[PDB]
Amino acid sequence: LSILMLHDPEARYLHKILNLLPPEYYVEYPLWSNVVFALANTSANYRPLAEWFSQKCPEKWNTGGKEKLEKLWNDASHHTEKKITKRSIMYWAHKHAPQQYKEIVEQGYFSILAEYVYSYNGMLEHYMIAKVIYAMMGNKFVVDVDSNGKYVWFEFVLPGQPMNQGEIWKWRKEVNPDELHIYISENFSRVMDRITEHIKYHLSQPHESNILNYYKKLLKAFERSKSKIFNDSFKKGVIRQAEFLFRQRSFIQTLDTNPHLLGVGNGVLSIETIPAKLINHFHEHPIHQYTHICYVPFNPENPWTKLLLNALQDIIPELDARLWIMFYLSTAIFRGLKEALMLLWLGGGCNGKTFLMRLVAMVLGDHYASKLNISLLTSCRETAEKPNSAFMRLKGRGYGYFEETNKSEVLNTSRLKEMVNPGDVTARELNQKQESFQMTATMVAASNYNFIIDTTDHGTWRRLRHYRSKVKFCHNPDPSNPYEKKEDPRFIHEYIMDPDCQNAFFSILVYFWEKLQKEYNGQIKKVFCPTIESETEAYRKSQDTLHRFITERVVESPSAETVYNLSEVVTAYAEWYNTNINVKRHIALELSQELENSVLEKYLQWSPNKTRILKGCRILHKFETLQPGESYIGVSCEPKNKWWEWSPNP
Amino acid sequence: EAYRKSQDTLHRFITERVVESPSAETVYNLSEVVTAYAEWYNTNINVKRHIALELSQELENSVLEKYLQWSPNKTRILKGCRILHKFETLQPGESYIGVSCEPKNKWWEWSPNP
DNA sequence: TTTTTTT
Ligand SMILES: Nc1ncnc2c1ncn2[C@@H]1O[C@H](COP(=O)(O)OP(=O)(O)NP(=O)(O)O)[C@@H](O)[C@H]1O
Repeated sequence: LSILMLHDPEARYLHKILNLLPPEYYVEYPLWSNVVFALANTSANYRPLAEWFSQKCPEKWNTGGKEKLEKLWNDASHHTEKKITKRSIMYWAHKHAPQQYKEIVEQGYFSILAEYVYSYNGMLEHYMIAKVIYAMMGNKFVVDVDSNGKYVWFEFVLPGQPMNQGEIWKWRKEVNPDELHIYISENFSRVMDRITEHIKYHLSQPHESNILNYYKKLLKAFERSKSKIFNDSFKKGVIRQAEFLFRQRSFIQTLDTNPHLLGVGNGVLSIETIPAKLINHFHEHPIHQYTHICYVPFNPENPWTKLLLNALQDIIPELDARLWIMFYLSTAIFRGLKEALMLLWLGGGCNGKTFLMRLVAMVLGDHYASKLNISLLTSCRETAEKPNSAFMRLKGRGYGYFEETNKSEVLNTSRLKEMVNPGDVTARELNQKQESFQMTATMVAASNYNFIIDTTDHGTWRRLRHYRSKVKFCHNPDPSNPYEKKEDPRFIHEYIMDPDCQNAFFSILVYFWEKLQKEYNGQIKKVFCPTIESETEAYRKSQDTLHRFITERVVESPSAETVYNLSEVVTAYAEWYNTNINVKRHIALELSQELENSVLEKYLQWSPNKTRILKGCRILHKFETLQPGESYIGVSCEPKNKWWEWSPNP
Repeated sequence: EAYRKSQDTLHRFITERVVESPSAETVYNLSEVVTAYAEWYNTNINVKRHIALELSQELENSVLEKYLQWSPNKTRILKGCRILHKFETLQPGESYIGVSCEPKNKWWEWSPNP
């Protein structure tokens, strides 16, 4: 409600006096209305009755009796014979508690400025008006020192302001306090004028003995010093001195650290509790970054929401795969520690990639999502003192997507383990110091052919997920093929640029995040989808070349007198891999311990020369050459016009 | 100790590819051993470059000393001890050359003087 | 501190 508006410190000044009033006005009709009438006589702008509602009880005297007091305030605001001044309010405050009244009024802005003026004979300096400005404007601005050692200003943005779009109810960064400078030459000038009038009143008093010459000297000196408010160097010195008063010591390091708060175009979205709420009023959460998308609650009757849900049904035909992909993409709005997962999307031609992943990126914005290049995953890493500015593009963001594949790229598994696990990553920002941060990103890679996984350890395969698109988008040549559908170019040209479509998709993402938090305990491994698991299993078995070599080249041989040791089969694997993907020089010791388990452990035996003397299992080492014996060693409901709420099985 | 024994590739090469051939006239200068060990290391261990001289000193400091002798031309030679040069193909005679508590209540604290 | 140029 902002009962004490930050643009008017006299509301806070008057609220202190209303607290200072005796509690006999609390829970009573007549004198409460008398003070309301007096306060409306002094200033009728809905401020002092709001302060009455805040400090004391709003309607405890009569529930539903607000409108009677509103009508009384209206009658006070109209022409009123009686006109009670504010001096009656000061008289009542002094009557209730004189010492408390005095102690309350020493901390006001006018008393601080008047004390400075009287104690320094009208000579005003930088720290004095900096202190007054901090007293009257200290809740709207903040100062902190960044990593480079510079003092940076931050301003809280209110609805009525020349504001960049999406900045409301947040802290915006300022290289200079633009508003404070104007405030000094405007609002502060007004209070200076009030002090001038007070000095004129004290001049209008009788001469007494010698105080009148002192008063004219004070008036002359203050009139000389009053012009310094509009001087550029004086204002610069005032702002420089105000940096030590507006300073908050741990503001920048706290600035975007709550992962349950998300800056959005109409305020701050809080996903701490279900349902998620929209803070569009004053608050104390430090929020700087935001997205341009405004948060509206999820409503399927919206035409854009209906269009987007139909599009989602078009892109992914399987219901369980659609639910899993939506649950996975919903975790992109969270910027905390999440599970070590990675999704690979494979599509032949015109598919839903670059529409869905780019939609997530555009609804999250530049601060919360980013597009990443495939050189971070495929090429070998650089020496860490080089400032990799592409690796710094996932510091404080919860979503990342790769989009480029040259020709069946082979990804570096060390980079995969580095960029997926919930741990710390060390890298150097360009022209900056080497630093460590936390991995909080949900990652999706879209490919056109495939990815080659060289390793077969449990570490890289417990964090890899694979999906293949089953829908081809060919509008002109759309045959009876069910998986074949006619396309609209608008989805890539107009719908992805439309703010209403982005708002609807963000609402869908928030709804699916809440669904994941409700049905499961936010854990995505409990999402039971057989299609994704089966596709990952098939992809893993395709990438595992050990079993393919053992089933293809190694055959059962009855009564075989030939002896095949580990160097022979390692060289056979070397020539097989020469006929496979690429040259791929490897380590023979690790290949020996890797085929140590394999599936030949049943037939493998020990040698007197502490070696491996595996008998039988003659390799073909050519094409065909079939064994005359036998055997092989390698042992060779859809949603009913409704979804996004489906949960009979869970 | 087990890891240091398993990381000694020269001992493994001598055990695997060098066998005590009795009454063998096979002449094996350090260069032959260096080449054989280099292939053995690259084939069994990770392929990597080797220093011929350093390798000669390495193989020199081993059981080879027993069967390693100077030549009339002052050249290190391995008397007999035919090398396998391939899988099996070992000398049966004279066999090969390469020899072939409980926490009770709390575990954080223990015997100060075991 | 980068660009570089390490190569
Ligand atoms: N649900 C949908 N319904 C109709 N048309 C769609 C839908 N999703 C995408 N399209 C269209 O499909 C076309 C293919 O574009 P795009 O999605 O970028 O292809 P892509 O597979 O992602 N990338 P690429 O395979 O290299 O061409 C675009 O013109 C979209 O407008």
